[PDB]
Order: sequence, then C-alpha cells, then structure tokens
Amino acid sequence: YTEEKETIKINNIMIHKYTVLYTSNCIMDIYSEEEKITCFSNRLVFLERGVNISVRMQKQILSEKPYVAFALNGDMLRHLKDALMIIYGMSRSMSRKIMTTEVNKTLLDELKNINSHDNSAFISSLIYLISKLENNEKIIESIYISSVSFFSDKVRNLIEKDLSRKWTLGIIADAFNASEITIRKRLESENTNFNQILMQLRMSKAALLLLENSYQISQISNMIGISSASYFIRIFNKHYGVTPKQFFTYFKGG
Amino acid sequence: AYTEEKETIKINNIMIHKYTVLYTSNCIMDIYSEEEKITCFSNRLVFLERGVNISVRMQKQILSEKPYVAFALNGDMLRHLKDALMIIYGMSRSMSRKIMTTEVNKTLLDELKNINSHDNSAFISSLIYLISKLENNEKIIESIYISSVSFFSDKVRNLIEKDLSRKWTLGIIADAFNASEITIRKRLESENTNFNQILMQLRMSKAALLLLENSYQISQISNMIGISSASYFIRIFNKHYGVTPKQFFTYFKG
Repeated sequence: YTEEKETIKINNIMIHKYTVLYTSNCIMDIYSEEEKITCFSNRLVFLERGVNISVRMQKQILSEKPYVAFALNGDMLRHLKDALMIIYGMSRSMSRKIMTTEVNKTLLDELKNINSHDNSAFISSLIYLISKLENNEKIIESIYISSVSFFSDKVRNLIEKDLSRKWTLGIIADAFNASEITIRKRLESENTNFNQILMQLRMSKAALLLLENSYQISQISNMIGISSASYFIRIFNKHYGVTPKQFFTYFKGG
Repeated sequence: AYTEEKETIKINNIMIHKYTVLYTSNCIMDIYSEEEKITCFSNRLVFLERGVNISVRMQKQILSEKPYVAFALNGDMLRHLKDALMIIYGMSRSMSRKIMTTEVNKTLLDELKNINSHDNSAFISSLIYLISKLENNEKIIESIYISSVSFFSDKVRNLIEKDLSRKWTLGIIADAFNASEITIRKRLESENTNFNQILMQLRMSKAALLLLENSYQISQISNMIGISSASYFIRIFNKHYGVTPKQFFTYFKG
C-alpha cells in the first residue's frame, strides 16, 4: 500500500554511533526525552551518541531510500574529537543532543563527495563542514560529550563480545568484580539498566542485518541470541513498533 | 640604455620565516634554491617550507596588481595545524620536498577565496580541507611537520627578535645560551646558517614587510631594524635582495 511506503513511525532507536544524517528524501519528526525536533528535507541532522529517539518519517519520493546517514565508528569519533580540540580549544537539553542545520550548495557538494573508505578525507570533510556551520559550538560540544566512554559503554563492550550469550545481571557482576546492586545502581545513575542495554544492542544489530537482505530471519535471530524466529518477530515488532518486513520494505523498497 | 621591464624582478636571499602557502594570482615565479629550480606557473598553490632560503625570478602578467596572494602561518597556527594533521593522518632534505606546487581547480579556489586570517579555527579548517583535496599530499604534510620543530637557529632568532635594534654579537648570543662561541657557530653551521646571516635575514625581512606597509619613511624603517644610516640601509637592502627598497616596493604595491 502506497501510504505505508511513505510514512512510518519507528520507536526506540538507540544511536550507538555518532551520526550525521542528511534528509535527502524525507521529512522526519524526532521524538526523544518528550521533545519534538522536526527536520525538513535537505537538512543536516547531528545525533549525539547514546540518544534514544522515536522517529516519524514521511518520504518525498516513495521509490527511493529516505535519507543518507553517516555513522562514525569509535576510532573515527576519537580522532575527530581530538582534532576538534586542537582547532577550537578544550572545554543536557535534547536540543544540545539533536541539532538540525541547513546545508548550502557547496556543503551539499562535499556532502556527496564523502569517501567513507578514506578515514583522513572523511575527518577532513567533517572538520570542513563543521567550520562552515554557524552556532557550531553545540555541535562540537555534542561530539565531545559523545566521545567520553561511560560505564554503560563498558557493559555494552562486554555484551558485544558475545551478543548471542544468555547474559544476566549476575554474569555482568562477575565480569566486573562487583555485586548486582553495584552494577544496577551504576547503570541507574545513567538512566538505563542491564535489560535495556541488552535489548537495544540486539535490536540494533537485528535492524542492521535486516537491511543487508543476506540473512534469513531465523539466521538473524540466532546471530543476536534469540531462540525462535517467531519470537524475534514478536520482539522486533514490540520494540520498534513495525515488523521486520515493514521496516525492511521502507528502507530497501518493495 | 638599460630598459627595465617592470613586469619582471629578480630577488635574492629570501628567507621564509613562516610556513607559507602562496597562490600565484598574477605571476609566474621561478624558485631557485640550493642549486635547484622550481617554476610555479600562474594559478598554482605554492607550499613553502619554513626556513628555506630562495631566490625568485617573478614575471607579472598585469602590472596593476601584486604578483601573488600569500598566507604566512604564525608559529601558533602552524603548531595546531601540525598537531591536527598528526591526529588526522598519523604520526611520522632535497628541495623537491620543501617547495611544492599544485594546480588550483574551482573548488580549491573557492575555499581559497574565503580564507579568513582573523579566525584561526576557520583558517586551520580551510587548510585541512584544502590539504585533503591535494594528491601526493604526503610531501606537504611532511613539510608542515618539519617546519613546526623549533631548531636552534630558531632559539637564536627568538632571542634577537626581542630587540632587533641591539648591537648583537656572537659573544652576547653565547652568554645568553650558556655556551661558547664555537658551540654556537658550529650549532648554527650544522643548520647551514651563521649568526650574522640570521641577524641580517631578520632585519631585511622586517624591512621588507615595513616597506610594503607604506606607512614609514626609509629612515624610520632603518632605525626600527637597527641600521645607523638610511643611506646605509638602502646599500644593505640592495646588496642583500639585489633590488632597491624603491624597486621592491613598486613591484608589490603600485
């Protein structure tokens, strides 16, 4: 159905990598921490690492993917933070975490020429683009804030070692030399818990593997640690608010 | 009859005290140093390593404009630019690695036109952006690195720059460094200069810059740099550069 191919609402997206998104083919409402940030078409979007957002997207042209996104891996992000410090010196609201800006003509050119196979060129383009943006303080702040490795990041790193394993709070506490209460209370001071972390890791991986179109749902369910393919579909639909099929159809066409 | 072509000038004993990116807006320039030659044609960027001594033969196309547009990085700027370049590209003698030219396309020229020498962070971003767009850019980053390290003749120059008018001597330099004259002469010889050359290159560089400001009379400039007589200044300047203060001035301003 054609209205299903333009408009989708997706809940509980966790931004695990610092992300620059260009709304090439969509208008997008971002809902996080009871705020609403509408990004129109042809705007840049900077999503701080660690935000959990819900998104309502409306495509401009139905036959093409909604947006083009750049996710910085942890290395890239470190170097980019380091260079930004040297260039600008050393030194929260949802609006300090998710920011939208207009992209002019030339920026749009360098935006399209991004290599993403060449680290040095890619950091150079980002530095260039950041310098050309006004009020780029909030954006540099955002890159800084997102470069510090919190405790929930150690927990994610532990879990990412073996995403299929049947993790428990006890297992986490063993691996860290603490009691369950210590880890719970340490994760509670960052407003998460262990189940939240584990579910967001599994569901992020599952989303990404779905878009490859190279693994069967039963395969994806096993790769992320869920016993049943029919149970994974229940969980994914409960989590994201759309089914693997509908999710996939939105980003890879019908 | 010696008909002087005012498009053409030959200038000897130029010491590049600051890392310099030069765009040949209105000239072709033959660079002669260390018995080597590098011709830079019109519409080219020229990267001049800090510390090279060159002779230049310049041919203007249009007499009403200055031969070139140059960006000389002060010691601060160069520091940061090298540091950020190390983070973006990683850590790591012939004339061909010291002076390099590349062709200037549309995009490069566009950012070239917007370089703000009042915003340091914008300026380093521009140089970073521009360096990324150059092929064979290894030689250039090598050159920026080499030119960032403070050699001993740089310590001597820092001492002298404090009071360029003082009647400096090798002995005075040797006291200030807690060393013998032979140590300083030989330390300066292992960097291919001597104390008299450093002092002459400092005065004549300053005198060149002051001439181009067009705000000081020759006798003022001579006194500001430490030369007793204005007529003696003209003698020294002409012997050093191979051109008189009047002819030099006319070539770069009006």
